[PDB]
Amino acid sequence: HWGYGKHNGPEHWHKDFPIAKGERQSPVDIDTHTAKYDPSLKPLSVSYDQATSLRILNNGHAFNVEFDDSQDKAVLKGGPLDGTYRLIQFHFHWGSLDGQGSEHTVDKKKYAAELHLVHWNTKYGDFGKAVQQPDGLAVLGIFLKVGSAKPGLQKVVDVLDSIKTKGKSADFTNFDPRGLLPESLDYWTYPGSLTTPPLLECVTWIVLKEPISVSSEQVLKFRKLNFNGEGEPEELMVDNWRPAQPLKNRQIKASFK
Ligand SMILES: [Zn+2]
Repeated sequence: HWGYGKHNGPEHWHKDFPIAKGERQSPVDIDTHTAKYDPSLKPLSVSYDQATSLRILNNGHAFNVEFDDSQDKAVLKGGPLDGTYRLIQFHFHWGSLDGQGSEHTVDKKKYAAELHLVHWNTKYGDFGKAVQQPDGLAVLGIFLKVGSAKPGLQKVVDVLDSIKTKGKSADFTNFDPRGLLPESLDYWTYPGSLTTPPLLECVTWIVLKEPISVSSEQVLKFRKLNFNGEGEPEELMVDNWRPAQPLKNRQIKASFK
């Protein structure tokens, strides 16, 4: 039932998913002046050299690029994390206009889009078990701004024509996610949730300070995707973002001063 329209969007989610009103929901606004530098944070380690991508899917809500998580090939360690977290998929949230689209906000500023690299804790054995745990996932969030083109994103935009409508998938091998990262690994971190149903409170969020830049032509191709299935009235896949949720009893920590 759920989606991003007037009759099924974020303000309706709580009827099927009561945790939508919970104590550690995501996204949030990051107030930069209230966030605390934490000297206890250890350095962040992104090890993506052996990543194995498999394919790309339009699921009616976004598109997902899916990875082989049957071994430690692409992992996230360090920072706030205890242990090893395996890369399972990435996806994006974006807007109808360049001034909206991100899920997290920085001093109330919305970016054009947000990339989520989703990782699960190998102590739990599989992704479905990990989402039932408070420390089961680590999501690396990266903001996108419209300016220069991102060469490492072009291969993704090149394949979107083949997955226009809900339920379509395609082969997507040999894509290197290192090409989606900014120069700096400086970050904010806090405990939160999945940003789509089932909204489970299982995520350690790691949100990079430095946005990546993409071109207008790249973001326009995201906005050509469809929420509907093939043969149905067209509904463009835009504004598939959940707004900021109450911070409640949480503190956001910074890795940098
Ligand atoms: Zn997401």
